[PDB]
Amino acid sequence: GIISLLDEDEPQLKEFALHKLNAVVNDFWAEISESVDKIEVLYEDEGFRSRQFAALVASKVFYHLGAFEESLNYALGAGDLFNVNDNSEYVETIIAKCIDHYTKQCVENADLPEGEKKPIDQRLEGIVNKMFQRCLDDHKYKQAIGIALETRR
Amino acid sequence: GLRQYYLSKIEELQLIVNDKSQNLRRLQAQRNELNAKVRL
Amino acid sequence: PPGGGEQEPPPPPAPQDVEMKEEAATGGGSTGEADGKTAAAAAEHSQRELDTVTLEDIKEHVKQLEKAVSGKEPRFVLRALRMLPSTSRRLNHYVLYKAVQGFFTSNNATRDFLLPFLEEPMDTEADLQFRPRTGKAASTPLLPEVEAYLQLLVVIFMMNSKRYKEAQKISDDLMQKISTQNRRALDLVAAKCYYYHARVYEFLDKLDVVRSFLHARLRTATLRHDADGQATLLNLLLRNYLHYSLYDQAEKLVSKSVFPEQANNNEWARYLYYTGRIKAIQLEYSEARRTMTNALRKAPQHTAVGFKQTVHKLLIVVELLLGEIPDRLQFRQPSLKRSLMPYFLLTQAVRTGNLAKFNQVLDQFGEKFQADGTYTLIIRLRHNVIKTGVRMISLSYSRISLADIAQKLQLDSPEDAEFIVAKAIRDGVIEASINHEKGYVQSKEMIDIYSTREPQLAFHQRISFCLDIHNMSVKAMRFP
Amino acid sequence: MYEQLKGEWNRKSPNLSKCGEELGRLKLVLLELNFLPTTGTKLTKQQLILARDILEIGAQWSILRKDIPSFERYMAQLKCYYFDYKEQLPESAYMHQLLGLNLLFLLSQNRVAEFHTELERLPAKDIQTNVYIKHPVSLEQYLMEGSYNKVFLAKGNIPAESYTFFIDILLDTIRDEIAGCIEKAYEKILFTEATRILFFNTPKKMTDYAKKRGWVLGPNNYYSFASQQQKPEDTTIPSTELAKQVIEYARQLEMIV
Amino acid sequence: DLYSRYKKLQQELEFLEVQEEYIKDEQKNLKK
Amino acid sequence: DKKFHGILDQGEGVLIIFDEPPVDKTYEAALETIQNMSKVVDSLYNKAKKLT
Amino acid sequence: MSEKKQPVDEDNWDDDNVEDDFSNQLRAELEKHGYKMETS
Amino acid sequence: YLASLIRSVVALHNLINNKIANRDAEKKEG
Repeated sequence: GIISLLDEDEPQLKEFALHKLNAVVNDFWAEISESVDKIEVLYEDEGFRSRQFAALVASKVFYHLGAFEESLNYALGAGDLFNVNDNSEYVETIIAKCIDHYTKQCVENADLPEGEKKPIDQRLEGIVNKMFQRCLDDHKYKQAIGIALETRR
Repeated sequence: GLRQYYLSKIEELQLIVNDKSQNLRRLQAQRNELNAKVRL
Repeated sequence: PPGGGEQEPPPPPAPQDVEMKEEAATGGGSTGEADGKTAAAAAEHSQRELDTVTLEDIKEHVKQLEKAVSGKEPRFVLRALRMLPSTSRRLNHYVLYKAVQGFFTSNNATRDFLLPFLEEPMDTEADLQFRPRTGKAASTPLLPEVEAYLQLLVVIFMMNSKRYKEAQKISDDLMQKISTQNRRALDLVAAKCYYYHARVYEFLDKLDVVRSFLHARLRTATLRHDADGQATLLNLLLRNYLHYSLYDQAEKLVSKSVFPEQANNNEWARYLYYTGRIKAIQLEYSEARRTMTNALRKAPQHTAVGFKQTVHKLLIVVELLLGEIPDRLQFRQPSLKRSLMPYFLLTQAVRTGNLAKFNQVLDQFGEKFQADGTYTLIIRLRHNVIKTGVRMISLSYSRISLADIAQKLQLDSPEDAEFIVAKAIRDGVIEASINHEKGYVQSKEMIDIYSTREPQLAFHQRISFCLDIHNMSVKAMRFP
Repeated sequence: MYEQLKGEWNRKSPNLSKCGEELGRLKLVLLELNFLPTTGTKLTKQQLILARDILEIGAQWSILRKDIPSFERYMAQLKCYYFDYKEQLPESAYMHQLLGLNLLFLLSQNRVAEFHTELERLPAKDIQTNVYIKHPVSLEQYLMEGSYNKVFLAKGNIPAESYTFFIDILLDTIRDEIAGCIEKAYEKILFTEATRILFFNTPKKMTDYAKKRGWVLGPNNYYSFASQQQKPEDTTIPSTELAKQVIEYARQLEMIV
Repeated sequence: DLYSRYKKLQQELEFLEVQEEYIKDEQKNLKK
Repeated sequence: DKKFHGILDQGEGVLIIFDEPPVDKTYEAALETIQNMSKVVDSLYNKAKKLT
Repeated sequence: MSEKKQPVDEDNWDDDNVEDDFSNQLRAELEKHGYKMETS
Repeated sequence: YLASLIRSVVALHNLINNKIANRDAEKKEG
């Protein structure tokens, strides 16, 4: 019962649900299958101040179920609390389907920059120069030059 | 992290190579038998 | 000493005869042709490793006096195995330890001496980058420790030997796993040690933090290689998730890891069976019986096959649930005949219309069904007994009283004998009406079923099917 | 020892000014420790045996006030507690009467799939022992076949607790079912026979069913509309589909693939 | 150089997809 | 004895007489091919199953 | 060969269908006919 | 349905006619 902690209207459980969503982050990623709205409507609730953290554990369930764009769109909506989490062997799958979705998106933008272009999310490109910051620091460049053709930027 | 993803995609793109060439290996030999039938 | 000195001295060298030809040919090959040039999609060292698991399953039985295997470990573990000019002395070291067993006495490893038999990958310039050696140089001692399992103050020696292989497993997951098949040839060494990683733990230990490590193992799987890493990490994911109540079944529905598209003909065969029981246990009947059948006709030609003693039992559990029944003893064996007689007596009751005949089985063999772990599907056959019977009676008798069918089905009540017939029509077993005022249930006689469309539906399933196998005979022919 | 609760829980306090204080008391559980199963400190059970006794009685009054969405909240949390392999009480005087109580209400919830996946958790506690859980699984067994009277003989046999709200929903899902099964191919039925096949003597509830569906109110009569005549004699529905299929035969017959 | 591994094996499907079509239409045309 | 075919009634003695040569040629002369072809696949065991 | 990773451990057919019908029904039905004459 | 049933058996007899010319030349020729 970690899914039904996102029910109540009182605000004092809202900062106790973030006390009780991070503790249960380890194993039971298969049980949030039936809690899409209970993340998303409670993502739209202002009481649960760390609304983006609900999208962190929502990014944990849909890899375990294999809805790879649903983990991707919820890694987009997980904000700074996903931007702070990038040193993992979990996260190297869902920062990276992003780049797969990113490198084909701006191919379509390099085709037609004249009108009806798809809206750049600026979190879509917010990690790409941030991944280039790793290329600015970790001294590997034969992979770094290769995004810069494939990014169409 | 980034390039970590890319060696997934080189190795399953290669899975199309080993059987469609195997289809072509089957297919190209069929023409050579049929062209040997014609010229003879 | 005469009863020793004629029956003990041939157990050292004649295994030394065959162990200079099977894993020394594997060590002569899979260090220089797995770390070396290549072992391609058509390799031999995997099937050679398939030859060096099965032979040693029933090879060793004894506690190894005369150091006949207890002296093999101080031989086979002092191995650098770096390159040919430094192993030309090691080709002498295959013979230098032979007189150590013969001229002198070695250290007889009897349940205590495995601790100075594991710490050697520092001794004389050994490495772990050559994991086509060291993953096999794990498994060449990691198998015969755990092959007998011997379960008497040994488990920690099996554990620390796995820990050194788990150290090789982390270097597998992180360090240079590409085109050397460092993942591929050690995904088998992952998979084959997992069954020795489990029967330790299914005997005396826990089960579940390995599962999160297996999720971390499934993490890097299909993330660098999409061949035999998607396959064996999911049957070994399922193997106690079925026996547990954790979610794990609707997860596997929407999971992308359903198709690894190739799993070497024996792990692929049971793969359709572990998920074949999942649809069986959560009420998906008609979809299950075709992946139960497909999980049967892809298995090899062994005789002591006690899991096949289960799939032939389970495959027509769900077909009793659907109505169809084949002859189950059509391949009856001296080892199948005793494993069928309680369960064959069950389907004897199903083809009959008697009601408490089901009860005469479920008290006689109610304990046997819980040993096989199948009772929860057995308990619901009474819905299928009564629909078999109401089809049986309505087709035989045309105008039968409803106050006669209950006495024949020993229903003890005519007042719900109308009511099963109501659910027989609601399900659609029999068509015709019931004179509830009188009491007879009349049935209409069948009409021209020949001039109905439905035998073409018996054809169109099989017209299109028989053109497929003619196409598959074309697609599989012209390889030359 | 941080209880605040041991005075007004056994006696009935029906929807009084306790439940908001009770949830605020369940708030003061959550400041001290999470209801994470606490794998360490097995000796400390006051967060485990004393705190869950609050949560099992918290599910008990969740049915008496007709609070259905908040009822499955507490019972799912109790399922995540007996999942723990840590040694607890094996049961109490409530665990049969609460776990099988979820079995009896999910019976009413019209989801038969979760009715049968419970059966992993207790293999022997259904037939050979635990007769109080034999009664719900034998009930839905009796609902599976046509048997209706043996179902309401089990409405003469309620042994454990009241089971009131569950059998009254089990009334309603049987009311439309007979109103469903009055619609088979029957003859005239007078206003006595099918008047008493559910329960009722002679209220106006029969007109509430006789005007809902057919079988028209007449001179002691239920009129039979067993026509089933309009649908047959279709050559066209094959002749669209088969003309597709015959060309589909010729695709994998001549054209090399 | 995996982006150089991608072009060459994008150039593979570039080059292989036409070949399997190229002998496929011979099959009817040699018969004709 | 099938020298004539019909039916006899017991209540009042009514002989409903009917006739049709139904069909015999189409099915059973195509049915025996199937058991001929079954023995061909059986004879495939003596040059394939033994051999490769 | 013959690995099978172990997770756990005419003359015949027509009479089995005939065993299904009279499984517990009048096995030696020989002497009831001697007793059915005076009853029926 | 009879004629398509024949079509599967004939090409299967052709399949062994290629497995007689595959295995019985790799040891002979190489």
